[PDB]
Amino acid sequence: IANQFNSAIGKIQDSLSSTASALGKLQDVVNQNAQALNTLVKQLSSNFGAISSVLNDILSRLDKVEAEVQIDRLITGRLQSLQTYVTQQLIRAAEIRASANLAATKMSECVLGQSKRVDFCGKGYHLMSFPQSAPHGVVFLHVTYVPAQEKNFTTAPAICHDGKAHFPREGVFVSNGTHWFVTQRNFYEPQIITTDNTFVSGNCDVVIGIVNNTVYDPLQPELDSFKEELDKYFKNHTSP
Amino acid sequence: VSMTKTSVDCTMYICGDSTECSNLLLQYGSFCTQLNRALTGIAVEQDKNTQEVFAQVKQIYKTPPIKDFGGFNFSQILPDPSKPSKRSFIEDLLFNKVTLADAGFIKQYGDCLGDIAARDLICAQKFNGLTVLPPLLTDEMIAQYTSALLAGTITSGWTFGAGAALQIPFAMQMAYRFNGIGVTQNVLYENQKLIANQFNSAIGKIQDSLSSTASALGKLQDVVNQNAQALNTLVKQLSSNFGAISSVLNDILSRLDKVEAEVQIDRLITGRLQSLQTYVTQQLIRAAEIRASANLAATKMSECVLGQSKRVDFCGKGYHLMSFPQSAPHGVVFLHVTYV
Amino acid sequence: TDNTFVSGNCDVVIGIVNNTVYDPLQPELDSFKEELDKYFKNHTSP
Amino acid sequence: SQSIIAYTMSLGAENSVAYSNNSIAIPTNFTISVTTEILP
Ligand SMILES: *[C@@H]1O[C@H](CO)[C@@H](O[C@@H]2O[C@H](CO)[C@@H](O[C@H]3O[C@H](CO)[C@@H](O)[C@H](O)[C@@H]3O)[C@H](O)[C@H]2NC(C)=O)[C@H](O)[C@H]1NC(C)=O
Ligand SMILES: *[C@@H]1O[C@H](CO[C@@H]2O[C@@H](C)[C@@H](O)[C@@H](O)[C@@H]2O)[C@@H](O[C@@H]2O[C@H](CO)[C@@H](O)[C@H](O)[C@H]2NC(C)=O)[C@H](O)[C@H]1NC(C)=O
Ligand SMILES: *[C@@H]1O[C@H](CO)[C@@H](O[C@@H]2O[C@H](CO)[C@@H](O)[C@H](O)[C@H]2NC(C)=O)[C@H](O)[C@H]1NC(C)=O
Ligand SMILES: *[C@@H]1O[C@H](CO)[C@@H](O[C@@H]2O[C@H](CO)[C@@H](O)[C@H](O)[C@H]2NC(C)=O)[C@H](O)[C@H]1NC(C)=O
Ligand SMILES: *[C@@H]1O[C@H](CO)[C@@H](O[C@@H]2O[C@H](CO)[C@@H](O)[C@H](O)[C@H]2NC(C)=O)[C@H](O)[C@H]1NC(C)=O
Ligand SMILES: *[C@@H]1O[C@H](CO)[C@@H](O[C@@H]2O[C@H](CO)[C@@H](O)[C@H](O)[C@H]2NC(C)=O)[C@H](O)[C@H]1NC(C)=O
Ligand SMILES: *[C@@H]1O[C@H](CO)[C@@H](O[C@@H]2O[C@H](CO)[C@@H](O)[C@H](O)[C@H]2NC(C)=O)[C@H](O)[C@H]1NC(C)=O
Ligand SMILES: *[C@@H]1O[C@H](CO)[C@@H](O)[C@H](O)[C@H]1NC(C)=O
Ligand SMILES: *[C@@H]1O[C@H](CO)[C@@H](O)[C@H](O)[C@H]1NC(C)=O
Ligand SMILES: *[C@@H]1O[C@H](CO)[C@@H](O)[C@H](O)[C@H]1NC(C)=O
Ligand SMILES: *[C@@H]1O[C@H](CO)[C@@H](O)[C@H](O)[C@H]1NC(C)=O
Repeated sequence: IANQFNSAIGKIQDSLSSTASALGKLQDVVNQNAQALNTLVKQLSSNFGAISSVLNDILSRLDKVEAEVQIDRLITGRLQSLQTYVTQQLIRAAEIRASANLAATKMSECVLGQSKRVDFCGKGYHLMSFPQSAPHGVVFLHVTYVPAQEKNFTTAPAICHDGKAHFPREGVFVSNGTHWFVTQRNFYEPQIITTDNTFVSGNCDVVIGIVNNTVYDPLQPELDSFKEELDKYFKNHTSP
Repeated sequence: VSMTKTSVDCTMYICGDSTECSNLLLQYGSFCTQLNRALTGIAVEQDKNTQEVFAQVKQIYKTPPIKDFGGFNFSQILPDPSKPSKRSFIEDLLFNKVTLADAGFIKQYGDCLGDIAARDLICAQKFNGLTVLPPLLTDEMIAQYTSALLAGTITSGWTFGAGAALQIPFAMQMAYRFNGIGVTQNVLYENQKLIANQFNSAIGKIQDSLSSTASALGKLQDVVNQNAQALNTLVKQLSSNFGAISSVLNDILSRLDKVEAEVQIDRLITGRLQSLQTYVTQQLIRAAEIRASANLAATKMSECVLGQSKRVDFCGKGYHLMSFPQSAPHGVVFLHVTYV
Repeated sequence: TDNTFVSGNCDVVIGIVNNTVYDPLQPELDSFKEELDKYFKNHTSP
Repeated sequence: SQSIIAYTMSLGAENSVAYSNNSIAIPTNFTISVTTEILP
């Protein structure tokens, strides 16, 4: 498990070292804010129906009564340019606030905790996450347990042993083909079916698809060995 | 989950077929590019939203042909192979309760001119540069992702989200789902006929409700109605004077010379340009509402469908067992199964 | 004794009531006391 | 010999799940994976 985490962090270095487009979510946010300032600067070059885009070239050629008919066009067009930019930025800022509030929720729930929320902290069963800073953003390194080498088993909802029906306490029943076992749901570690692994409810007849097996009572040979302790004490005391 | 992808030919909206007006419009500079870039940013993300919601498996799970699911009868929500689009029965109800306008899918004038030019608002939108693009995924591709998610859920439980799909019997999955809600797993196995009959009856009430009421998909028809009303408002703004002697660009250029027309046409450019700016501002604000709905729907897909949710009243009111996705026009529908 | 866990005594728990927690090992040993006793009663014979 | 091609996009690898009313698959082993997620 340590070797797999150490190897998987080594792939984070190799990936970030290799590919150009991975941090595209952050670079796209730089490129929008830079393109919007560059579009706002290019819009100063527009005439808006005045004799020039250059404000001082109007004032170098026209007197007050002819100039204000030109300057007002440039005011009207350039104030429309700023209102457009500030509208685009006010809309944009809500995309980044919704992403900051998600990154703050991933910090609280993936870094300061462990998340039972499926696929919130990467595709797998979440173990933990580590924050890493990035320009105008955050990177989360989500660590997940992923189940890998699955083999098919025969299974049953319940076991019959004593007219009673038995169910897993935690886990599921499985057969290899000849013997029945109980195991944890997310990793094959098979165990003998016992009265400690299983709880009882009702008789066989009500459960659909139930099967016959023998449920070990680990108290029984611990008392039956005590019967051989009893019975040898009985045979010896026949002698005197 | 998404909305119609508009793109607007800003020079043909403001200056339909005119050189004089196009040469005046250039004096506002970047605006027509800034509008088309902004609308392209909205159109590009409708496919992001639809991909984030539905494309949560990179593997198209197929159901077994035999339906040994222990009494639970998914035939009502699984694909119907008989249909020309392989959508399920409940999806074929959802696809009829929302009435789309222009899915982008090809015009050949024979239908846009003559008998079909008249009443049809969509030809009036198009003839003034307002164009609607198709989604990236067709309604058949969305049904194949929804089919994979459902065929995964019933055969594999939550395991197809966390890793490779692991089969488990459906009545054995429901025992895990009962332990999830703190109920003991025998409370399924000792009542499985009742739990299957209650599920089958509850899906019977979904079919009946969607077949009976005229208003259930109101959250989706109100998106189609907002897009269609916004394009119709944008079309009507072409009929206004803005203080020019006429609304009609050719009625200025066939009546006034190369210097009287400049004073009139610049009014129509000012008011038409503000009409496009107002439209794209509304559509950018709107697109943030649909985004927020799509990011919620991708979360309900991740946590209710690919999982089981211990989050109270997130996946319908009750103790959550499981959910089935169904697609709809510009949206998604979750059938949330709950123990009450 | 399998359904429940023990912690401390009656004086601290506000509203605790009297009952008798079954020990499922106990009658399984009391029936072993009768398995023991019948062998002693037989062993009075030889 | 390179050219632009056009095609109906594949949605993913097709997989019929090996379901039966008594067959379960259980993982005999696991992979620990680390995945980077980037947020503005
Ligand atoms: C299903 O799992 C069973 C448990 O692993 C397995 O049975 C076990 O088989 C091994 C041999 O592979 C036996 O090992 C013993 O064999 C004899 C017993 O007299 C001894 O000489 C050996 O030293 C060794 O101790 C186990 O005794 C046996 N366990 C049980 C409970 O019988 C099955 O073979 C597996 N079946 C399939 C279909 O794979
Ligand atoms: C897991 O099992 C399924 C089928 O269950 C088994 O199928 C038999 C071959 C046999 O082992 C029985 O005891 C079980 O009931 C496998 O599905 C098969 O996949 C192959 C290709 O690999 C395909 O040709 C077969 O048609 C499939 N059989 C069925 C019934 O669907 C599946 O591949 C197994 N998975 C692994 C990892 O072994
Ligand atoms: C599980 O075991 C029980 C008991 O051994 C089986 O039930 C018996 O079935 C036979 C054949 O019909 C009858 O003659 C017995 O009287 C039955 N006894 C009981 C307690 O039911 C049952 O058939 C077995 N089930 C399986 C799947 O093997
Ligand atoms: C699952 O439910 C469907 C109905 O929702 C059942 O399909 C119907 O079956 C009857 C009897 O064969 C036919 O007369 C109907 O026309 C079928 N309806 C449809 C829409 O196909 C189906 O049989 C049920 N499955 C099980 C296992 O009971
Ligand atoms: C594109 O135009 C062609 C006509 O050139 C259309 O083909 C016609 O389709 C109808 C309906 O199937 C037939 O009745 C005609 O005889 C076809 N004519 C020809 C020449 O093929 C075709 O349907 C159009 N495609 C689209 C998407 O509009
Ligand atoms: C629960 O049982 C205990 C023990 O039987 C009770 O405590 C006894 O109370 C009586 C009356 O006050 C005393 O005379 C005894 O000496 C107490 N026994 C002990 C061991 O302290 C207790 O009152 C009972 N509680 C209830 C609610 O019935
Ligand atoms: C579980 O899977 C791991 C791989 O993730 C297995 O580890 C490899 O074991 C083989 C020998 O069987 C070595 O050649 C590899 O170099 C090992 N890899 C690592 C990362 O150490 C592991 O043996 C498997 N365990 C079981 C019980 O199947
Ligand atoms: C399981 O399905 C088989 C057919 O594949 C059938 O013979 C058997 O009775 C079913 N058993 C249960 C418990 O559903
Ligand atoms: C039999 O009991 C006597 C005590 O009376 C003891 O000393 C002796 O070791 C016992 N022998 C056996 C074989 O149990
Ligand atoms: C509960 O309330 C009753 C009055 O209704 C009171 O007599 C009793 O002592 C209370 N018991 C506890 C455990 O609070
Ligand atoms: C007593 O033990 C003998 C064997 O020594 C046995 O035959 C007999 O049935 C037993 N009787 C009782 C009452 O235990």
